[PDB]
Formats: sequence, structure tokens, C-alpha cells
Amino acid sequence: TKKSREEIVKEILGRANPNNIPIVDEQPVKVSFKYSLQDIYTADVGTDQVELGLWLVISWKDRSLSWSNECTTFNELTLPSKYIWLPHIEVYNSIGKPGIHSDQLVRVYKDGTVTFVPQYTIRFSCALENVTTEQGAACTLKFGPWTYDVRDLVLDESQQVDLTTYAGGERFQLIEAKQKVNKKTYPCCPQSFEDIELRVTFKKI
Amino acid sequence: TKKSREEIVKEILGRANPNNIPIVDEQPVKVSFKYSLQDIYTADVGTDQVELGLWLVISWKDRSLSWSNECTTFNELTLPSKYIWLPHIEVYNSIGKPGIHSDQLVRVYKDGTVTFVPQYTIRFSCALENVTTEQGAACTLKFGPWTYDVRDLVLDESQQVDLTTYAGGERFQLIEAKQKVNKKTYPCCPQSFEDIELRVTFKKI
Amino acid sequence: TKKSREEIVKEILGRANPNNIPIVDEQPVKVSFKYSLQDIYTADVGTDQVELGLWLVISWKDRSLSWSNECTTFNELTLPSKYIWLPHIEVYNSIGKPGIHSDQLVRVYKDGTVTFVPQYTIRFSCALENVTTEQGAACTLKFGPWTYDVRDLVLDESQQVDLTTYAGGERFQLIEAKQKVNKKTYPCCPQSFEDIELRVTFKKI
Amino acid sequence: TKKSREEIVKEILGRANPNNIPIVDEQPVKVSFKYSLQDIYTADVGTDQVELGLWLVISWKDRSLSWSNECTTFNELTLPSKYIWLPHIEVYNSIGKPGIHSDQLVRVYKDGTVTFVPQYTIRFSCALENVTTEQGAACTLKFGPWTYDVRDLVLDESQQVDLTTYAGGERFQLIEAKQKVNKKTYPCCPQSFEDIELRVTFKKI
Amino acid sequence: TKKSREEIVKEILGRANPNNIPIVDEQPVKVSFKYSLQDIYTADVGTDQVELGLWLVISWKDRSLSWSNECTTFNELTLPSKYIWLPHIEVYNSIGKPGIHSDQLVRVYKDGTVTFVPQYTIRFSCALENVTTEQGAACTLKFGPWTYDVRDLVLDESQQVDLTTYAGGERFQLIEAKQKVNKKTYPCCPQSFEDIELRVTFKKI
Amino acid sequence: TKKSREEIVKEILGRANPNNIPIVDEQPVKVSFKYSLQDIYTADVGTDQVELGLWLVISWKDRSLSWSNECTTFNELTLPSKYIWLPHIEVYNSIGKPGIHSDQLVRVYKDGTVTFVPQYTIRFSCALENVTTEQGAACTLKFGPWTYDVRDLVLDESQQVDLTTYAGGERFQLIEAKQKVNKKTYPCCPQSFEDIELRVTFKKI
Amino acid sequence: TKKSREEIVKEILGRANPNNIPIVDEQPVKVSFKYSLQDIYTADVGTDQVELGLWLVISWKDRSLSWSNECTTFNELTLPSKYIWLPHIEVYNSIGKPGIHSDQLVRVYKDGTVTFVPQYTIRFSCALENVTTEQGAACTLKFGPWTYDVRDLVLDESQQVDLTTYAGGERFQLIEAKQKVNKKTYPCCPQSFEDIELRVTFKKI
Amino acid sequence: TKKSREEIVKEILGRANPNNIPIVDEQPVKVSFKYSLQDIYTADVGTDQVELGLWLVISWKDRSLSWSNECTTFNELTLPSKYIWLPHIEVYNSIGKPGIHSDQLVRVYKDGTVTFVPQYTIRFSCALENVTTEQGAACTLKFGPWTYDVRDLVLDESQQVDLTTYAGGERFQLIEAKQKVNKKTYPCCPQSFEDIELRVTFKKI
Amino acid sequence: TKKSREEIVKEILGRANPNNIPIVDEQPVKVSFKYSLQDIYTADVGTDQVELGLWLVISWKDRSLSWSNECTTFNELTLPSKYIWLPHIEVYNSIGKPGIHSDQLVRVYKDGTVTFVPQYTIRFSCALENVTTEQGAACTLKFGPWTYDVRDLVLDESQQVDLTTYAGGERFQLIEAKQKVNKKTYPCCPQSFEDIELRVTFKKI
Repeated sequence: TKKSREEIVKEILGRANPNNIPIVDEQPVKVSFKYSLQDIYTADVGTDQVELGLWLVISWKDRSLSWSNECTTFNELTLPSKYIWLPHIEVYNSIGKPGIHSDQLVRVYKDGTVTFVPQYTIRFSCALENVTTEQGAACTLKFGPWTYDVRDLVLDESQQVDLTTYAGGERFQLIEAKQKVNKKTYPCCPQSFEDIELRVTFKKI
Repeated sequence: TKKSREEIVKEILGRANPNNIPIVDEQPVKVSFKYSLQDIYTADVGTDQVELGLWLVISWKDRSLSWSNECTTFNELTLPSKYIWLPHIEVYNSIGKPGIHSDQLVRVYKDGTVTFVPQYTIRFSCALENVTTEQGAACTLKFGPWTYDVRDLVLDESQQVDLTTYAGGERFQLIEAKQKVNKKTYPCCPQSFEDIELRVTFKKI
Repeated sequence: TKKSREEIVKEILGRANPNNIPIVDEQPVKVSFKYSLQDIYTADVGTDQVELGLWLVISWKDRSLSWSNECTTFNELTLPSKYIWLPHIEVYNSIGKPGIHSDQLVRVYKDGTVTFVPQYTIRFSCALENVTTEQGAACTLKFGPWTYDVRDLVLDESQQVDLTTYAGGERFQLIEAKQKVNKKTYPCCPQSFEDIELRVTFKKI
Repeated sequence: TKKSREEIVKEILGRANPNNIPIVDEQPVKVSFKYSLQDIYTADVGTDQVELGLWLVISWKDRSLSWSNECTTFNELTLPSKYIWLPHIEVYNSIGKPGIHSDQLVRVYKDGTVTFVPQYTIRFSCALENVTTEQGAACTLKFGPWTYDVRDLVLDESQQVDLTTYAGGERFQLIEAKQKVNKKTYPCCPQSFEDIELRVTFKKI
Repeated sequence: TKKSREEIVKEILGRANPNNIPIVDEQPVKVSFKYSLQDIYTADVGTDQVELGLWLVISWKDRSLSWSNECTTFNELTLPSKYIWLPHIEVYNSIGKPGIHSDQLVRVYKDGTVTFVPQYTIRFSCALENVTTEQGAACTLKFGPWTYDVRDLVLDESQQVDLTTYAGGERFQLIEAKQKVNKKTYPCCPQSFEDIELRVTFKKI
Repeated sequence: TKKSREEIVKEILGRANPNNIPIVDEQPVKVSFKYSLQDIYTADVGTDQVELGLWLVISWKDRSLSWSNECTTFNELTLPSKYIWLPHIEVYNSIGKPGIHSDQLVRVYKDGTVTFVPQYTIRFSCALENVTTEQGAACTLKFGPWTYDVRDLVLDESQQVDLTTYAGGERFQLIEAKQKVNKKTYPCCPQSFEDIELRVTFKKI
Repeated sequence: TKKSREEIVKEILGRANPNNIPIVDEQPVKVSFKYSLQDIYTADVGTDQVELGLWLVISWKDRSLSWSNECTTFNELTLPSKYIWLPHIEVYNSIGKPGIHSDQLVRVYKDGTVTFVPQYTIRFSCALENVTTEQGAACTLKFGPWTYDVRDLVLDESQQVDLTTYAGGERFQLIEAKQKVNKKTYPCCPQSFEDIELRVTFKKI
Repeated sequence: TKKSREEIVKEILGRANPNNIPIVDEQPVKVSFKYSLQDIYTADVGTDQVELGLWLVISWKDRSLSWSNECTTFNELTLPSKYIWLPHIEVYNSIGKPGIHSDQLVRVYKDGTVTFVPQYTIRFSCALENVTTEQGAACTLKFGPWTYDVRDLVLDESQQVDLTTYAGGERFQLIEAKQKVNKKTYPCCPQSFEDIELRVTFKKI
Repeated sequence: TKKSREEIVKEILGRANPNNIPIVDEQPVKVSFKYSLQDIYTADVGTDQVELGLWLVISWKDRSLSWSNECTTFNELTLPSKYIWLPHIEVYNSIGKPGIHSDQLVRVYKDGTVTFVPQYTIRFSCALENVTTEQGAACTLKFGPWTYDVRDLVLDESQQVDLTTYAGGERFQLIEAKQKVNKKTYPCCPQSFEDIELRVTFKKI
């Protein structure tokens, strides 16, 4: 459509950079992570797995170069996620491969900021037992870079959990959704690793 | 981010080596294998298959070249598993293709040591019968290079099995997890092959 | 710790390269230089020397070879500066040998990029006179490879000077810090040499 | 298709065993034999041969090794008969080589049990005379291992003969089909040999 | 590791040949096929499908060139199946895509002989009915090149079926496993096609 | 690509055989024929011709020789139809030369079986009259070897006609598609000839 | 194997043509379609989906060039389906992605004719209701090029449906299988599209 | 001929795969089956056997790997059926071994789809009685994987039967050809098996 | 003209290779496919066929040998398509043979990459109905190797569809052009086949 926009895409995609961390100076890359819990689709007592429909908000800043003098033009362009590098964030205890609800498209900004929000259905281990009871049940899943240590990737969160999107007539009510950031160590490695633990406590309406 | 780190990745990835065993001298490659049994998710009586959530610790040393004089820099870099060669270790009797819980990221070290730990959900043949009984039930699965003989790949293990990670409120209790290394022969080939037999004995709490 | 990381270090350090410029093709090595002026510790009227606490950001790309197929592993490793070749950048007019605040550690990246940032206390010639006056005083020191001509080493700078780190309650206020790159010639040699002139203008609060 | 299934085939086929009787302990191999008489296609008065369309149910247990821990996976795999050893059972008095209606595929089970059912058209000696008469005619053919004595192979049968499959509008009606097991001796050898004598008595409708 | 081995791989892989049948003279390629029935994992009455865990032994000779004078060196090398051409052998009546238990690795020999054994879980059509009965049930599946006629590919089998590997405590007992080679014709084509019919007869213990 | 595959093609193509029926023994060649009626594209009232988009499944077995010992290799290879002999099957009453939708490629199998499926648009004589009426209209076209008598070529069919592929929103609805095999005689020759009569009865939706 | 064959493959594959319709003159490509209904594996009342095991015979003629003078050589070569262009024929109402029973191999002939027959398991919408009743139930699925209009692709069928292959002891009996070609129009496009409607009427035995 | 084509064959044949079901994930292989009834060559009253000249269209998808970047090249290659795995589909009640009219060549496509169409002459049991009468006679033969259950192989059909190819002056007229898919169970096995029942009803002209 | 160029052509054409897939190692050939929809020339309501003027971008890599040391010379040479092997890609549902707008010339590169772009006019089945309406109409045609399965040929696409070339004053407006890659199975064959489905949705301006 717009020629101005067209040059933007081409310049960044063609000339700008291959998979590599563009930032030479000592700076780790921080990725903000937010969860919007859309719905708790199902619970399996025998399996002890629960399914969550979530969208993950991920934001990071990449270094981009401005070759052509930027003029008032197309500020944000949308591109497929494949085009650019994305973070490794994954659920530590997912029973199965997560499925993707939405297309992989990411908006990029001139400053270099990128916003990618996938929609996912994830199945993770959690005992459903006592969902019916008033107390309800609690489940926790931790998300975080598999490979990256705290040094390489720093995870940050704005708030606890986004309930607002939550479906009004979901099978299960949400007593409370929390996303607490924590740093933890593994026997594999001396480096600290940061993950966000999403603890959802819910019960049947 | 850090320019110093950036050169490291590029040098190893771009210039350093294609899929090939870099070691010319007569040295087999040893891969240490460790299992952290996260949880026994499910048992299927009709199917006679059991599902395990495990993460596999795999360590090996690859030969790398240091072109640029290494200065105090980024000691370990994380890269996707696709970038580098990984071992063939697979479960001998998996009913289905294993699924991958975590992203494929591997930490590499200047010495050339590489640590890759995938998280897996594996379904393997095992009769659930008498899980309820006090004696419990025993299952065994052997892991080992499919193609590689003992000559090419040597498998080593530090300890029996890592129970500590095991989920506290798992459906099944772990009576004992063992990883014994054994060498075995097949009618196909005169070469000895080494596999680690993971024998888990568990019962319902 | 991580075996994967361990191989990385060993491969680059042991096999990869001795002090030599790994780059055969006609390419000069560019080193980006940045100054973070931490503080102006002291001024000596009689001596006419001033002391600066700075950290120097230095980035360069070295050619590294990837022998073992890189897998997702330790992306950046940290090593002592002694291990790898570092640039000669020195202050042209330092009254005394600079002292080193921080350990000599440099992060290296797979791409081969290396980031080394030393912290230094440097004493250089500059007349303190009229520090008290509103106009303040100006000092200049030039940094650049002693031996290397522009051909061999090219110096680049991202920005003027990093004030942000500057101590809030420093004895002297910073009117402006600038790092301008300049190329200059010496009677010794017909080759052009590039240095970054750090001109700081400061006064007592 | 399924990776899990794929390993199964390969393991048994590649590594598991060559033509050899895997059973070291003193155990003869018993093969159950059953006949499903599909139809009596034709009778030749001059030739005195009769043609039967039958499928032979053959079951035996072979010893298999489970290397990889069996997980819930592909329980039964189908493979060509050529892949595994089959019994020698043949009709003692076949006028001509039997033809094979169906592909040679055999289902194998983890326990090691194998079920192979070929469909055959067999021509054997039998006088057609008096087919038209009410009494009808009787024919007998014996099936049994040619080489194997009772010691090596034991033959067993569940029932007399399977009439149900028999074509409704066959040229000849089945007065009675019987499969009696008998052990017999031959002048060649002192060992007893077991065969199943299939005696069919039929007449034209 | 060994340099000698390293050259071997590179020479065959890099220089030796693309997907093409290297044999110019009039020679069909024969592929020996063997089945090791690991276990009959499951039976589905409603589905009328049975699952087999098998490993398939496949052997063939490819023409290779020896450039460098072969010295006493690494006789057999292991490589991924993707690297070299493999035969099309597939189950004629598989309900679903077979899954692969083991990694795709194949051992190659200097003579050019190649041994590839995949482990598979295969689901094929077969009526489970009367498994409980003493007679048991019979199933047949035929394996053979889909495309290749007898002219192009010839299939051979050493023995009937490998029971030895069969799991001792499998859900189903193996009455007999057979692999008979047969040549058959299809209305599509005048050429004869060869397949191995694997007929397994099994029952519940 | 694969060297192993490469030899296969070359051996069969170069050495294996010229246009000639490779089968010396007394065996006619049977060709299975199946029709997948993709769509009835058009009807011409004046012309009284109808157009069918069909793909023809043709299978036959050719005798191939295996020179090089077949190892586990490329089971089925694809080659152009020109390379190998194909059957003469043609529509008896085609108004015009049939056009070919798909490339002429045929898969061949080691057993010698060949599967060739062309896609065709054929125009044949048939009165469209009363397509609109509820009764609809019937058309018949017979396919069969022009030259070959029943002795030389035998035609076989698995089923009546494959409706499933039929386009959902085709101009004409399919009341019933049948493929009945019939043998017929011509005054030219005393030999019986076999053809498959495809009778399609269709009407406008 | 045969050198003569080898050249054939290479010439057609390497030099002969990329995905493009080789036919410049005004000729549509006709693809004959035939269905061999192997078996009706299952019916799901709740789902209202039925599963069919079919093989599709597809034939088409592609234009090939004969560079080297063809001598008596390898007439038909087998190659992978990926190598050559195949038609888009798909089931209009498939509930799920079809699975492939057989390897994708296609036989090609010198004339350019290609025969490709895949084996498929397809799940399509159809109400099972009243399968038990004597009347039975009817299901219809239409196959045809998704994209191609009648102009581009013409579908033709030889016969109604191939019952012969149908499994003798299938769960469901086949009252009649028909493949009627029909041309239909869609609101999307003014062009006529041709599909083959496969209507199968079956009941439980 | 074409070098590009040549590499294709070699890569798939040599490197790509041995008889094994390449599909690890849980996918059954579906094979479409179509029958093109070329002609009903003969009927034998005494024998009660009928001969059909048919070609069988078989299509299946195999998993292939693309090593070399595919460029516009030879899309479909033809290879002998022996080269690749073919399905076991066989006539349940064939009186004699089917003969093959055509060479076993199969076209393969890059996507992996394979089309194999054999031409066959098949003799199956069927009473000729009352062929002369107006009502005619009906015969049924079922085709389907011998070994494979519905799970492993799924059969699908596009249409009823392809009459079009049917010879115009065949000895017998085709009243209707049908191919209905049905699933059936056998006492041997609890798994469902799918077959295509080809029911042809024909009479003398 | 240039002698240097002249040797290039001769060497590749004369000495380099016949139709054969030059790639011995296990590598499938991938062919990238792109469509540039030039114009929708016509729609035929009665015929239900639509005509597209497209050019097909096809790219693949062939293995070439460099005999003479390559010096700076003619990098890309143009040759007739007949000279080298081209892929089989064809439209599944083309009503008629496609015509060729442009000469068959292909550019080849030293790396072995080949780019061939034919211009075609294709007629495919599609209902024109409701072109006038605002909603417009949708048509789909699938392109893909006829013979080649996914194993042999892998198809890849860079983008959805190239609208830019589209004629400004075409009879029909393009609402959206998409090229989605899909893998599908056919009943003929167990192998997966990949095709690109071109779905164009257009309406009259």
C-alpha cells in the first residue's frame, strides 16, 4: 500500500539484522511478561492436567538502525514472528505442546520496541481435586526462558494477573490469579534464572 | 546487548563448524546422562502405557576453536539446540513421540562443554497392574543412542535418579528410581551398545 | 557448572587462537569506545592534574571458529581479559599509570563480539584554575590506540558522554562531557591515527 | 506415522533376532491351528482333485526382548511374514502348490504372540464320486509340520472347523467339517509327528 | 573425535552422492526385511485397529566410491537417516501414520552395506474379536515398497518373525508370527510387486 | 539427493528393461482400474457430449531385477511415465483427445508394483437431455485396452466408483457412479476383451 | 543400479521442469480419478463422522522432453511425489486432515503419463444413524480440485467404485459404492467446477 | 538425462529411507483406493470364477525429507514399485494369484504423495449363473489390507466405480459397479479392519 | 560471445549430468514456489472454468561440479528449460492443458541454484457465480508435484501471493490472493504430499 511503509519493512527485514543479539554493550535484554487469563477450559481428574486459554504479552527492545532519515511515516509495522527473534519463554510443566490460537504477528516500533502477543492453550500439570469445594484448588506453572539465565534475560512484570478479559460464563470461577516473579537456581548451573510463577486459584462456580 | 558476547556467538556459529565430529584423534564422545523425574502424570490400564514428565540432563564436550584471543568475556552463551549437534539418545520403548516441555536452548561453555536439558513427557510401555497394591509396580525404559555403538558414544551417569524435584503431591509415590548403565548387544551388530535403564518403581500414594 | 558451558570455554581458549589478528581478509578492526564518567574525584592546583573515575566501554568483534555444532547453550561466557587480546587504547596525557577499579573480565559472545569494560582512575594533565568561577574549566584528554594507525584500528563512538552514571553528590558538577572522534597525524608517521577526545567541562557545585 | 510405533518395528526387526528358535529352555513351540473353510470351489472327477478356499489361523509365541522400556505405545504391529519365522505347516496331499489369496502380513504382539492368517486355495486329492448322492462324499487332508516332530512343534486346535464364514451360495453344501488332531508315526523316524486331519464331508446342494 | 573417522563421513556425505540410484548396471536393489515384534500394545474393538510395537530391520547395499585409499580406519559410521536414501517400505493398511520410537540413525559400512532399524508403533486394521477365545485371532499386514515394482526393488527375508524380543509380560500372547514374502499384482500396473505379509496370530494370555 | 536412491533409478532405468513384457511364464498382466470422479464439468446439448474430470488409478506389477543387494533404501521412486511402459486403457467413445491435468509421474515399488494416476478431462458422447428432470440422465463410457485381449491384459476393479473426491458444489449432482467390469466380444476378433463400463447417473442439483 | 535408468531420472528431474504446467497449447489437464474403497473402519454417532480407508488412483499426463535419444531402457521410473507436481484433489467435507497410509511414490512413464496412488484414511461428515437398519445409511463426499475450475482441470472416471478390494470381514457391509462425476457452480466463481461425488451406502453386516 | 532430476532420485532412494513408516506422530496412513473396471474377460460356470481386468488407483502420502534446497526442478519422478513401500491391499477371495498387466512403476511427488496404479487380471469366486437372464448376476469382492487394521491403515474412496474406461464391446454389460467402503471385524482380532467391497452387477449383452 | 561463458555452458551441459537427482546424501529437494497473479482473464459461467494469467516462480538447487577452476567469469547463464531437469508441479484441477506465455529459459547459478519462471494461462474449475455480488467469489487450485511425495520434494513459499504485478484495469478486482502450503494424503499412497493451495477471491470491479 504505502510506499513509505514498504521501505520501512524492507530496510529492517532485508538489511537490518540476522538472529543475533544486536546489543554489544553490557546490557541484558529484559522482557516484560504479562498474562491475560482468558479462560480455564477444562480439568481432567484422571490426567491431573488443566487447560488454560491465555494470551501472553511479551515486550522487548531490540536495537535497530535507521538508515534512511526517518520522516513522518508508518510508525509501527506488523510482521510475522518468524521474521524476528523471539524469546524462549516456555511453561516449565506443560503436559503437551502448547497450541497457538492466533497468528504469529508482532508489532514493531521505530524505537525498536516489539510487542508480541500469542494466544495459547496450554495443558499443565495440576490436581483438580477439590475444585467443587469452597476452598477451591490451586495450581502453579512457571514461565521463563529455558536456556537464558538471569544475566542474559531479565523478566519483568507490571501487575499480578489480568482477570478482566476472563470469560464471564466460564466453567470455573477465578478466586485469584497471581504472577509473581522469582529467581531460582538449578543444579545444572550456578547462574540464577528468573521465571514468573503463575499461580491461579479457581473453583467451579 | 554486549558486543563482546555477540562476537562469541557469531564466531562459533558462523566460522566454527558444521555437523561433523570435530574430534580427529581417537576419542569417543562421552555423554553424561541424568534423569530428573518430575512426575508420573498418568497410567493407562487398557493401554498399558505410563506417562513420565522428566527432564534429561545431557552433557558433552565438543571441540571448539578460539580464534580471537579470548578476553574476560561472556563465558557461557545460550543458543538454540538446532544450532549445534545433539545426541540421538532416545527411549527404546516409547509408545508415542515424546513431546517437548521446554524450548530447545543449550548453554555452551568456552571449554567446549555443552549442557542441554530438555523437558519431556514420554509415554512408554509398562503395565500399571497392581499399582494400588503395597508392593507397587515396576517399569523400565532404556535410553541410549539409537545408532551409536559404545565405540562412538559412551554414556555415563553420575547418580541413580533425581527424586528431589519430584512433585510432592503427585498421583503416584516413588518407591525408588534408578538409572543403571548397561551395555548390551543386538543381533544386528557385533558392536556393544550402551544404554541407561531407568527403572522406576512406584505406587499410588 | 554446566558441562555445555565448560566445553565452550575450553574450545575457544584451548583450540581457537593465539594473539594474532584472526581476520585474513582486508578488514580493519573497529573498536567502539564509550566513556561513562563516574566522577571527578580530585583536582590538584599545584600538580595541575585531575583525577577521573571512568569506566570504558570497549567493543570489538573477533573471528571465532565453531567446531562443535553449536546447540542451544551458554551464549556468553565470561573470561579474564588476559585470556584474549585487548586493544591498546590509552590516554595520551596521563600523568600516572592508571589504576584498575574492576577485575579484568570480559564477556564474549558466539558471534565473536566481545565486551570489555574496565573501571579506571586516571590522572591526566589539566589546569584546575578557575574551577570556582561560573565559567568553570575545561579539560581534554585523548584516548586512542598508541601503535595502531587508522588503517589497523578504527575507533567509533555511539554518543557524546554518559552523564547518567555520574555521582549525584560529586565534588564537581559536570557542565558538559563530550567525546568527539578525531583523526590526527603525527610527524612520526604518514598514517592517520584516530583518537577520541574526551573534553569535560566542569566546575565546583 | 507414529514415531513410537516406528521404534518398535525397528527394534524388533533390526536388533531382536535372526531365524533361530529364541527359546533356550526346554520348551517346544506349540502352534495353534484353525481352519476357516471359506468355500469348496471346484471338484474334478477325472483329476480326482478338489479345491478348497480356506484361511489358516496360525498362532505361536516367540520370545522377544524389550530393550527400551515399553511405554503405552503401539501394542500390535503388522509386518510382512518374510520378516519373521513362520511354521512349515503344509498339506500332506496337495496336488499342486497352494496359491496365496492374501498378502503375507502378520500381526505381532508385545507378549511375543504372533497371529498369521494366510488365505489359500488348495488342491488336494479326493474322489468327488457320489457328490450328488444324498450321502455325499468325504475327503481328508492332513496338515502338519513337514520336518518338525512332536517334540519340536506341538499342534493344538481350539475347535472342529469354522463353518460360519462358509459362502452361503457355494456350489457344494457342507455336511460337516472336522479338524481332529492326531499324532502319527512314519517309517522314516522314530519320533511322533502331529498333524491336524481336516475331514470335510460335503455334497452338492 | 577421530580425524580418520571424520574424513570418512565428509567424503561420503559431501562428495559421494545425491539421491539417485548409484547402480548403473542392470541390478535391482534388494532390501532384506525382518520384523522384530516387540509387543502388541493394544486392541480396539470398536475401532478394529491393533497396535504393534515393532522394529524393522532393513538392509541394503549402496554403491560408494573410495577416493582416499582406505587405511585401517573407522569401518562403520553412524549417520542420520536423512543423510542417505532409504526405502519406501510402508504398511499397506495402517490406520494412522506410524510413530517413530527411535532416532533415525543408520550404520553404514565400507562395502556400502547399510543397516537401518527404526522402531515403530503402528496401528493397522484388524478385528480383535475372539481374542479371548482359545483359538485366538489372526491379523495380517503387508509391508512393501509403495512405488517400487519387483523390478526396481526386491524384498528378501531371512526368517519368519523374531519372537525372542517379545515382551514377557505382554497383554497378548503370541501364538505365531510369520513373515511370508509374496509377489502380487495390482490393477494399476502390469509389474509384479513384492511385499512381506506379516501375519500375527495372538490371544490374551 | 540421496546416493542410495540415485543408484536405484539408474539401475532400473538404465540396465533393467526396454519396452517388452518382462514376464516369460504364462501370466497375463492384470491392471486394476479405479475411477475417482472429480467433477462433471459441462454438458453440451447440441453436441451431446459431456465432460468429466476424473483421475484414473492404474496399478500393475512389472518384473524387475534386483542386481545390487537391496539394503534399507529408497523403497519407492518416482519417475516420468515415459520412462516405463504404461497400459493402453482408453475411453471407447471419447469425442476428443483427452487432456492431461497432471504431470505424468508414476511411483514404482521394489516389488515391481507401479502406481500411475493421471488426471484427465474427457469428453464423451452422452445425451444431456432431461438433466433437469428428477429422474436425471444416464451416461456410460467404457474403458479398456484397445489392442489387448482378455488373454493379454486382465482388468480388475476394487469398487464401484469413488464419489468422495467429487466436488461439493459441482454443477451436477451425482445420483450414482458405477464401474462394472464386463467382458465383451467384437466381430474383429474371437478373443474376449475386458472393459470397465463407467455408468454415471447425474442430474442438475 | 542400472546406469541407463539413472540417466533417465536425472534428466527428467534435473533438466526437465519446475512446477509449471508444461502444456502451452490450449489443453486443460484431465485427471482420471478412481476410488478403491478398502474398508469402512469406523463410525462415530456422537461425532457423526465416518472413517474410510481408500486408495485413490490418479492419472494424468505431463509433457516431458526427450533429450537423449531414448533407447530400449527403463520405461517407468518411480520417484517421490514431492519431485513432481500433483493435483489438488481433496475431500470437500473432511472433518480432519487425511492421513497417508502409503509412501508418496509415483510411477512415471516415458509418454509422460503418471500414476500416483495414495492410500488414505479419511474422516468425513456423515450421520451413522440407522446403520443397523436393513435400509442402511448413505453418505456422500465429493472430491475435486479445490482451486481448479473445469477449465483448468477436468476430472474423469472409468467406473462407479472398486468393491473388489473391500475387506471381506469389514465391520460394515457395502450395499453400493458409486462415483458419479458432476459439475457444479459456487457463488464465488462463475466457472464450473467438477468433482466426483462418492456416495457409499453401507450397513452393519 | 537431466542432472537435476538425477540428484532427486538418488537423494530419495539412497539417503531418504528404508522400509519403515516414516511418520512418528500419531497418524495412520490413509490410502485412497479407486477401481477402474476395464473389462469382465471371462466367466467359468463349472469353476464359478470370474475374471476381471482392472487397474487399481492407489494413493498415499509418505514423509520425505528435502535435503538439498529444492529448486524449480523435476517435480515428479517415476520409479519402480520395488524401490518404495507399497500397501498390502489384496482381494479377499481371489481364486488365483493375480497377474500384473503393467510394469510396476510409481510416480512420486515432492510433497511425498505417491500414485501407483497397477493393472491386474483377477480371478475371484462368483457364480455366473443367470448371467443370461435380464436380472443378471451380482458378484462381490472385497479389497483391503490383509494385515493392517483400521488403526494402521485407513482406506478411502472418491467415487463408486469407474465405468468410463470399460470396453465398449465387452462380452458382458455392466449394470452397475459399486465400491462401498466398509469396516468389519474378524474373530482373530478385536481391531476393526476396513475394506472396499467392489460389487459388480453385470450380464451378457 | 564470451569464451569464458562458452566454456561454462558446455561444461555443465556436456559433462555435468543427465536426468538424475545428483544428490546422493539424504536430502530431499525443496522447491520454492511463488505465484505472481498477472490477471484473471476470463470467467465462463456455463463452463464454470476461470482463466488465470500467472507466472510461476520456481527455485531449486541442483548439485553441480566445478571442473575448471572457476575464475571471475559469467556467474549466471541462461539455458533452455529442456536442457535441465524441472519439477513436475502442476495444477490439480486444470480443465485444459496450460499454455505457455514465455519461452522456456532458466537462469542457473554457480552455486547450482536455478530460477525458472514460466508464464502460464491456466483454466481451472471454479464457479463464477456471484462474481457481481459484493461478497465476490472464491476459487481454489492446488499446485504440487504430481508424483513426488513430501519425502522426495518439499515445497516452500516465501509469501501469500504477489498482487503488485496484477493488471490495474483487469476485468476482475482481487479481493485477496493467498498461497497456503498444505500437506495432504491420498488414498493411493501412505506418503504425505505437499501442495500449495492458491485461493483467490475476486469480484468484478
